[PDB]
Amino acid sequence: QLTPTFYDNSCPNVSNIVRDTIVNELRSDPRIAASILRLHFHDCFVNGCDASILLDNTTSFRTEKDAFGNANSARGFPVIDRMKAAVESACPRTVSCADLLTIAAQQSVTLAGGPSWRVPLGRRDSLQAFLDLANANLPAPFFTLPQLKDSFRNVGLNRSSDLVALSGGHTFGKNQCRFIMDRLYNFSNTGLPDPTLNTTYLQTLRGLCPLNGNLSALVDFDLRTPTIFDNKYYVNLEEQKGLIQSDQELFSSPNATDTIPLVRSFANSTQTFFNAFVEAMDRMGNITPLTGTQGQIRLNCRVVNS
Ligand code: HEM
Ligand SMILES: [Ca+2]
Ligand SMILES: [Ca+2]
Repeated sequence: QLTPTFYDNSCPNVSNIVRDTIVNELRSDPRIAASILRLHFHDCFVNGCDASILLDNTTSFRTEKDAFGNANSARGFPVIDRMKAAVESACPRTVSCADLLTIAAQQSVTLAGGPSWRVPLGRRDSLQAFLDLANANLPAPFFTLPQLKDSFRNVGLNRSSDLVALSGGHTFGKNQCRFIMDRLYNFSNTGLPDPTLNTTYLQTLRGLCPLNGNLSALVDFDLRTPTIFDNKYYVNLEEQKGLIQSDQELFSSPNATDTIPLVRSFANSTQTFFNAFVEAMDRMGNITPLTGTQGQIRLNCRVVNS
């Protein structure tokens, strides 16, 4: 059983060390908080939160960093290396990379203005990486609501609240033009833009992502508060201003009878959203963890101990 007090005796200053690292990095990279939260998400959706995503290539297994959902997208790995080294200095061979990344995600959310809470701890590090599993398990922006639900259920998150609350992670961070080109110019081979995208916002997005333009150009997930962790993400959905297909479907999908009330509830109250987000985050952080003597306490998050 994971517990928030896991390192209260062995490394009481772990959370503080993680926080300081992120505070320092935010000065040169204001996007790092969002990037770190996403790393935790992609870690947990593949064999659980076991730091498998942090592993680099080996001749026996491929890195998850080359998965369609991570390649030329996932970032912040050097920052994780930095806090790991700092934590190793303060508490040698004590904090797992899996736990470190979980704390980093929570601290990132709080630093961005989100809720503050103590995450359950006690996770251990994987002995291998899972590229095929990452390609199969990570959801894509073009997923329909049924597919999004399937993706979450596949890893153990059955609740629509899990999906709606965790999608709130898009209240900050960036998204490449490549992922919305269809919504802007030819959605579902209709030759027309996605009808669920607000027409005024459509114009703005087309200006940022012209046809045949730079597909790697970055756009803000939340047009209201691009870098602040708040409930504005849901207010956007209510106005048909969700950026990617998977965002807007939470409010507009024919299958959204169960998610619409959640979107509204989170848009109506910051407290309701924050509570639901913490609840969902801890549930996601509880996905098939290695505990006790299973796995290791990786010293270098990029490689298995030898
Ligand atoms: C529900 C399905 C989801 C899909 C299909 C999805 C898809 C995406 C895509 C397409 C990007 C843009 C990547 C890029 O352009 O490089 C992204 C970024 C991001 N996602 Fe999601 N996401 C989902 C759920 C989540 C969840 C559950 C969280 C965390 C609680 C999360 C947090 C983020 C953050 C913070 C970013 C910004 C990262 C950065 O700017 O570096 N996402 N997501
Ligand atoms: Ca993992
Ligand atoms: Ca925001």
